[PDB]
Amino acid sequence: NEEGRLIEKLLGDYDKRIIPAKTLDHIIDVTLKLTLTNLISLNEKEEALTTNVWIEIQWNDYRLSWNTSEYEGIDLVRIPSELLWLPDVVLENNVDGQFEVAYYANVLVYNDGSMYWLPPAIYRSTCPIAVTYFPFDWQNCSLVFRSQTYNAHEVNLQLSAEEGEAVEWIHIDPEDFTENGEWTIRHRPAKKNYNWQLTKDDTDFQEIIFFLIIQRKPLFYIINIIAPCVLISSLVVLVYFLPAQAGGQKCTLSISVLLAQTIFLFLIAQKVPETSLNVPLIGKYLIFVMFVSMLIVMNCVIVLNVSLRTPNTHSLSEKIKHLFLGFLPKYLGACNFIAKSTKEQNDSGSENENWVLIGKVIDKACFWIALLLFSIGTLAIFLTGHFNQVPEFPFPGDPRKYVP
Amino acid sequence: SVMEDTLLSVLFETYNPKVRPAQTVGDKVTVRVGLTLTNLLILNEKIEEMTTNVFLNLAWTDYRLQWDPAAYEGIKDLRIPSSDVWQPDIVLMNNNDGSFEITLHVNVLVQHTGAVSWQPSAIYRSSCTIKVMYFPFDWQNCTMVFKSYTYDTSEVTLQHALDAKGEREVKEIVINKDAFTENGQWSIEHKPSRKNWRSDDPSYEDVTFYLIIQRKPLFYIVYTIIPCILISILAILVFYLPPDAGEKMSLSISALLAVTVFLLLLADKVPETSLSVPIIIRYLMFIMILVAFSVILSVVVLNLHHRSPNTHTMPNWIRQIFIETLPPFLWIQRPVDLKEAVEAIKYIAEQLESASEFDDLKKDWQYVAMVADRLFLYVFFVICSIGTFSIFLDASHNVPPDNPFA
Amino acid sequence: VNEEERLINDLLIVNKYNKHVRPVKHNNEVVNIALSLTLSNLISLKETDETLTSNVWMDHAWYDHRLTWNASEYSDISILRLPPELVWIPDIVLQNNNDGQYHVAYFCNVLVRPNGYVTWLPPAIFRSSCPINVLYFPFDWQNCSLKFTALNYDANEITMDLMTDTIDGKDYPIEWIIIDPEAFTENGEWEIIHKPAKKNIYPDKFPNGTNYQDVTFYLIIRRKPLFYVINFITPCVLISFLASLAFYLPAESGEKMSTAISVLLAQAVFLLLTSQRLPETALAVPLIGKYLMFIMSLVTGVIVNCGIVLNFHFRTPSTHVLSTRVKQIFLEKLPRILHMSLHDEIKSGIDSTNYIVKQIKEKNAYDEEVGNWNLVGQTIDRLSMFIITPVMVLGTIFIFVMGNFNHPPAKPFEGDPFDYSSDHPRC
Amino acid sequence: SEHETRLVANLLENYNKVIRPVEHHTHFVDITVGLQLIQLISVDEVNQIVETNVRLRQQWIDVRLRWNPADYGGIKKIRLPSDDVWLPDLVLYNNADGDFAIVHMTKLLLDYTGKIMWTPPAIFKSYCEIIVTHFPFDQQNCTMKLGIWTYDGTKVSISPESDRPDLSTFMESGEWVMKDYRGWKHWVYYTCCPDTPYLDITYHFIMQRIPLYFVVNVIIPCLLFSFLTGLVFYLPTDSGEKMTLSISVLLSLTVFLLVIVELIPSTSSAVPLIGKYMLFTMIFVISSIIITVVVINTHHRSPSTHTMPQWVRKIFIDTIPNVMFFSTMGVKYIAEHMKSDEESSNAAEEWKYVAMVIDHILLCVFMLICIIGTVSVFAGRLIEL
Amino acid sequence: SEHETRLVANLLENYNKVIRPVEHHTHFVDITVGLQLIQLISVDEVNQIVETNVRLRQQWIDVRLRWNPADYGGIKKIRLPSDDVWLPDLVLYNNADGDFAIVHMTKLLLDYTGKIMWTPPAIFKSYCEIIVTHFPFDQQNCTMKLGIWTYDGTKVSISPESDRPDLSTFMESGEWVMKDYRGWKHWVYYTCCPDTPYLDITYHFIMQRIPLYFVVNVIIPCLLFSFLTGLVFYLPTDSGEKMTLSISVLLSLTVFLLVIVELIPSTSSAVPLIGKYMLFTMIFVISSIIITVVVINTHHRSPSTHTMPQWVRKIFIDTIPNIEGVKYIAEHMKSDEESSNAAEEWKYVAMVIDHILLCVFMLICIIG
Ligand SMILES: *[C@@H]1O[C@H](CO)[C@@H](O)[C@H](O)[C@H]1NC(C)=O
Ligand SMILES: C[N+](C)(C)CCOC(N)=O
Ligand SMILES: C[N+](C)(C)CCOC(N)=O
Repeated sequence: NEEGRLIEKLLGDYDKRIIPAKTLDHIIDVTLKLTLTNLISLNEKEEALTTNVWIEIQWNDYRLSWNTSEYEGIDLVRIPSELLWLPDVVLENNVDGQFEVAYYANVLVYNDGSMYWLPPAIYRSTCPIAVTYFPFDWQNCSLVFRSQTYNAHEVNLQLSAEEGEAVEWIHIDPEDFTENGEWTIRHRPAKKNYNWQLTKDDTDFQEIIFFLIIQRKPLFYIINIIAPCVLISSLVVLVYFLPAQAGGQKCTLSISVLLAQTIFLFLIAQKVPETSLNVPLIGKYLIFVMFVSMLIVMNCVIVLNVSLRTPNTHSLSEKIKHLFLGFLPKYLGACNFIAKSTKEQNDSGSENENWVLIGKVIDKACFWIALLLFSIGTLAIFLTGHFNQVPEFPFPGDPRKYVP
Repeated sequence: SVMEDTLLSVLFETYNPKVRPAQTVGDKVTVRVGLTLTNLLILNEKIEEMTTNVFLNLAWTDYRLQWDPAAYEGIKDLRIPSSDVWQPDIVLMNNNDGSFEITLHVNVLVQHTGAVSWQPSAIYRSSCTIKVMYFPFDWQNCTMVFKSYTYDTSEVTLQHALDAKGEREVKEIVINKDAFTENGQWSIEHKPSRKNWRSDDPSYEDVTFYLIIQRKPLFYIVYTIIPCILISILAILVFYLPPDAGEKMSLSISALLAVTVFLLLLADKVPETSLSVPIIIRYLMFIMILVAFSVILSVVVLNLHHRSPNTHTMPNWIRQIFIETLPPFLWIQRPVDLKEAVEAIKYIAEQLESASEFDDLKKDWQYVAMVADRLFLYVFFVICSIGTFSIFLDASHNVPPDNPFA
Repeated sequence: VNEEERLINDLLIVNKYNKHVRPVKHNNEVVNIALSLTLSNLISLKETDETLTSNVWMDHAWYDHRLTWNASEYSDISILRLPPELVWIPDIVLQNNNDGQYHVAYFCNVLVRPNGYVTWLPPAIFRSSCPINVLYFPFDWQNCSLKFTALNYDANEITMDLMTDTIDGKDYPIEWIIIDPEAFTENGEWEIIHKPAKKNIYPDKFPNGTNYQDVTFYLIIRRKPLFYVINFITPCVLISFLASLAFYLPAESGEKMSTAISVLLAQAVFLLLTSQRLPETALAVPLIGKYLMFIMSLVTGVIVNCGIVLNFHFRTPSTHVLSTRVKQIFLEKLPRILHMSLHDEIKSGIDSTNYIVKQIKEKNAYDEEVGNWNLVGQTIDRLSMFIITPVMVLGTIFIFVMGNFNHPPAKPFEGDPFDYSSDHPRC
Repeated sequence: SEHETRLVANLLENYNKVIRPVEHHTHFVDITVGLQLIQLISVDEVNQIVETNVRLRQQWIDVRLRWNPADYGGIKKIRLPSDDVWLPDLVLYNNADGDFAIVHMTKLLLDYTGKIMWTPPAIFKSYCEIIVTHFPFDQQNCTMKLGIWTYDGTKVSISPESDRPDLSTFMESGEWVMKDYRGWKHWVYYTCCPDTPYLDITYHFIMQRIPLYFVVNVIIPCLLFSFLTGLVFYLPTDSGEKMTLSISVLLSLTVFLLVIVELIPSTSSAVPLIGKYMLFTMIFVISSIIITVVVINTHHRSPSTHTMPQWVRKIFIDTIPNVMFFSTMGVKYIAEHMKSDEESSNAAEEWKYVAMVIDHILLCVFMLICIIGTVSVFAGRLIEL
Repeated sequence: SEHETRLVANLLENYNKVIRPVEHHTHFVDITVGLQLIQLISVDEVNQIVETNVRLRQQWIDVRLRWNPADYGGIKKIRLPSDDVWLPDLVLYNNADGDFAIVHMTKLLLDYTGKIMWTPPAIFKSYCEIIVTHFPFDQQNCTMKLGIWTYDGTKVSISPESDRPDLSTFMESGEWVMKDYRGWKHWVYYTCCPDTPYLDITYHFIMQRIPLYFVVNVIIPCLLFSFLTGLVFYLPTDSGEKMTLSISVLLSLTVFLLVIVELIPSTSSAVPLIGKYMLFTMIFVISSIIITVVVINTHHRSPSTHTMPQWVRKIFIDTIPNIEGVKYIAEHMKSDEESSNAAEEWKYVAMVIDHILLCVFMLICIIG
């Protein structure tokens, strides 16, 4: 095998601790190309994005150059990466301590010194979760690659080119790509970025950022959380048709609705990050419906108080009686002692009937008010959750699309 | 210079740790394998994995590590780094995680006759299949399988470790009286050891150490069984409550909710394997069915109580069964201008008489309801008592065998 | 130039230092390793996992005659710092640990003096396994241990022993865990009552087996229960009082059972939340758990009694008779003891009036019977209250006083009169 | 052994582990790869990961390691550390947790003809997309894709040992049953290297979940609460406690919905049958509660302010024959007042009667709906054959 | 380059990384140490552990690693790997779960004058005793204590780079905001080594929690239930549903108290103000339940067996508000009227008590 002689010739006077600069002031052009195989997950609690990628780092090492005529026309050999100098390209925005790649595959080196390294990696990048429109939200995550050791006077990070066109995207490979399910990739641009707060000798002056703009598919959440929550919260307006005559259990129904809404709030908290910069849209809806339910509990207490008033404890003045009976509903739509006892009980019965009529009028009016309020709130919340789509362009000011 | 340094220099001048110590081609290195359990850490039933702290008492003979103590100032034994000598890859093939080899790698002891003895310590997460029946009154049988990963019967011969004296051979897990802490949840009923062979391939041999451990069922009795017994008592009490007091549902469905909460908070203590249903979960199923039927029969009793002759007419068979047939058995025996004024009194007297007959019919319906309520009370009491007693009796009958069957 | 390079080259290279040989002049001689522990921070004690996670500094001291030099011959080198991978170190390991961490976390350099004295102070994060005694939880004190052993050599080759300090010319063993005031953070949940240290020798074993000697550091730590008291005990007692006084609710209102049932549900909730904050061990039932079991049983009895009262209240003469004994007991005796506070047409009309009066009389008799039943029910309610509330209060007081009286022993060991305190060295 | 010591010294003298074992660089190394599944450690549905304990047996011929047994005392097989010889670099393409390749690096058997037989262990925590449509009565088909990473098919060839992975010593899962398992070999062209095909082998397993645990722990209580919702109509509205039963069952179903949500993945590819059954049951409960409030309102409907229409009287008086059950097929002012009271009482009794009739009709229709709904939801997948 | 190859070969041919980089053993190798926070990964309150991502900048002069650029083709920087030169052993004394020292071992910049700058990253999981007195409005001040752990003041003489750690590239946490941050240098004497002062630097960060998440998830429902506490009194006792409402509110408050307990650590140093307020609300709920039971019993207190006290009928009624033709029915009607009047007086007493309790609750809400 001539590869043995070739490799023992190449790695003879070679050490991996020295950047292969031809002369003084010679910048090594290191170019990157990401390939997303599977968007494994977006863990909201840790605000982490776990992705399976193949990273392609390409450069030139003049020391590892030979003559094919002298080695039976060998123009490509694989050398373990541990035996070669590497540009030390790392993911800067990682949640854990994993900076470099996971596998450290072999490097393909060509006769002219071209170095092609394609290691796979599981990257747990960090990205703040904009939870304002959850679950109808889109997340704008990014992977930032820098050189951990060399600065802009030594290496030159660049995007890969194919036929003069620089690859400005993440290059989803049709052969080995898998959809994530809940997350769909709307945009995937790539861009070289500078800081301008550091001079070009600080190893953080230049970065290469791969942006993943993804959109959550909310059918699962709509079916399993929002729809049950709306259906349960719609029962709080049903309380106004229950009788107030020490039955029907208005308070029990309203309190049970409130408790169910609290359970749904806990369920939401069990799926939403603790970012605390903004309150989730579903969380805002839950708070709104809980407040409405508390107000309806107040209304039930007041109606039970009014409809159970007796002529003893309360006096029904004519100003209130006429107002709540003649105007609003139209807008809304030895026998001597026996006779005295019968009349005195009938008067109390009539007063109780008037009070329950007042209670029913209040029930109708407050039912219409609460129905309108709940419907408007639900429509507003789940219509501003809708009409919230991913921006048409990846970077908003730019007119470029960043697609193959 | 110390004679130990010279002895080490002479001993390892050409020694190669990568070659098996065979005096002649075709010889087998007999490796005695024993186990010393210092602490059975836990037995996680959720992942069916037993983690323990052990010492692996390995012994073999290396003919190259021989010398004459008389020529080295009486050095009869040496303690040398484990990585400088050959060693069998005695690993736990039964490990649940990826850890096969040793954690500690203590120094190996070599005698002047070549007898190498290595006793490295390790933390082993072995894979133990969990028999779900009878939990939490269970008796698990967790095996730890040790063998050379790379050497088969044609190269090494696994044997049982010897005792402190060389004449006796140990066939069981050695538990040091000192440095051993008994687990607060499991008790070691049997700890045998055995050499295992698999037929159809005469190149396989294991040393398997069996831990037959019996669970102490406390923290399960107290925290699940007794509260569920109290809930069952409430479910029985549901029937003695009168239908007129509107709290039969508030008690029965509350008991049902309590049982379901017990289920959902016990779901994180039982294995997810579905070969069978554990005794405690089966008892919870029984209690759920009993309480649900209590709710159904309470609804039936409430429906019977509020029936009226104006709305319902009592069938003949209902009266026959629930008036003069069952109450004897259940001891619920029933104990036993002037012209206008005249017309007014007669009408109200007739209305009172009609109301009295109506009340008599309504009381008949309520009596039927009460008789049915008492019958259901007795039936539920006997059914609950019999079921609970039978379930816990067969749970208590489950004990580990006497002959481990090694 | 620097003389340390020449000194190290002479000590380790010229002399052919072998780090795999005991620092002994000749065999059949022991290398004594002095051992000490310093508790920088008691990180946590997880009862569910039964683990003690502690931050310690583990000091070793010994002699290495090979690492000896003449100070005046090397321009007065007083101390030397050498990496552990270049010199022989005794491998002292924590034998009882839940995770596979036996050695120290960081292998700091070792300090050598011209007489051959070598000292090593590496830090460590140790997760030791100590059983948790939950008998008096949360007013409980735990007794955790850290056992260090030498598994690379037997007692005939190296001899572990406690490090010794010198006060006014007399040397005393440091038989306790050192707590440095400049580096120590109180846990805030556990208070160290006793911190002894012993060198254990097991005569049943042999000196040549590495099971012969141990060095054990004990931490007896008392839990400060204010957090657990405030956040679990007070709400539970307050809720139990509701079931205690549920008897005061009248039977006419259809909410007598509901209060007791809800209190029982709250007690079960507290029980199942407490069960998770303690190990799954069967050695003993927790004090708080036992109290809650007693309270739940009492509340169940209260629910049964309320059901009995309701049954006695709504029974009617149409179905249930009023026996003489029931009256003579409940209507009179118990309330005294408990100090409870024309032509034929007109003839038909007269007969109609007679029937009206007879029906009124029957209704009055029915009303008096149901009133007697209601009074019997109220009497049973008062009796149940006066028999249940005091026993509940007494049980709560007794249980919590017995728990609060649980104090750690004055001495850390039963048979040892000496108190392993830093203020009273034995010398 | 002195003979084996000499042999190992001689073999590992000019041997370079970097270089492939081919005699000529034009040739290729054909590695026979088989995977045996010792144990299915777990199937995490929420994270869509399968943890499996496997042995990745692989055999290949290394010419540089051959020797003559008669020279070295008749030794025909030795064992060498895997770090000393050239090793094929198998990588698990689909991967979520753990390393992509073999990390344990156990010893390997070397035959005197150069036949290396390296069988290292591994734990594959491989990503695999689960179909949650039929939960819990689902079968998951998912794979492990192992391939040579840095070498194309013209320099390193991988070949399956057999048509199916070896499950001779496979521990019974206790939660899944292996309906089928098979490995397929693919020549795939990637965008990196369009002119050379890369070889890989995908071993796919079909695992049918045993549903006994999930059924007992989740499904049975949900059926019980659905039955109770059907029952709630037989309760008389006069006793109260009807709303109590309804809300109790609603809260129970909410808790069980939370429990189920904690189990299944959040993917939206297909709605689980358990999720749609929960939604159906919750809609059932909401409809029961709404029509129950309607029944309660009609029962307590005032006989004075609400005159009973003629059509309701007709319908809910002639419906009873169609249903075969237990239902029925000063001196003057006091008299006048009580006559009016009894007339109003009878008028209210008419409303109570129509409410009872509606309750019976709803009870029948809701029992039928519950039975039909549960059968339609579950028998679709329960009938596998 | 070939010049850099020769330079690296010559620098390390007789270089011993064991020995300190000092010309004379009596001197100290001064080290400038600075911290650069990158992201506050987490603050686990229950375990009191703060996980941060940091970069530890260390600069020192290595005399042996000096060269003349004119000889080696004008080269002035090398960028050597750290595992080849002497490295100061900075140890995080507060470690709670993780490594005490640097484990990444990245490359370091090496100037031609011997100056070395090394900026390794690290994930510090340090111990953080959290003051839980205020919550969820707490302010946490916990430090990172970096020492040298092997040498004393006359050997390495550590020094701080700047008065404050560098936060020029700090990613915003979202859950916490940085109020202040500063590093202090200390000379400490330990029981090990009483005659030699060991140097260290403690960097402390003051983090103010953003309470929006916890406010929404706890305080708002707790405030709703606390407001529902007072609706019991306005609820008539005739309707029932009074004990049900009170008990539901109490159980909700207990559940939220348990949630708060799960959130806060189990330390007994101080009771959280939110926990104290929750306990006080529970006390108020219990008192309201007791008063409600008393009011229910008063409302249902039949006069057939219970007489009406005189002082109650004074205060709560006056001061706080401001032969077959026998007529057997007339006398019983009069007696029933008297009993109904006494029962109505009981109803009025119950209503007055309810209104007084409602006014008390309204005053409490106003003052709160
Ligand atoms: C490469 O080989 C060819 C043919 O042998 C020769 O002409 C050419 O000069 C060689 N180049 C180098 C750089 O060796
Ligand atoms: C095989 N593949 C395409 C997944 C990775 C190839 O990487 C190289 N060529 O080294
Ligand atoms: C001083 N101290 C305790 C922080 C470190 C001690 O380590 C030594 N000097 O060996």
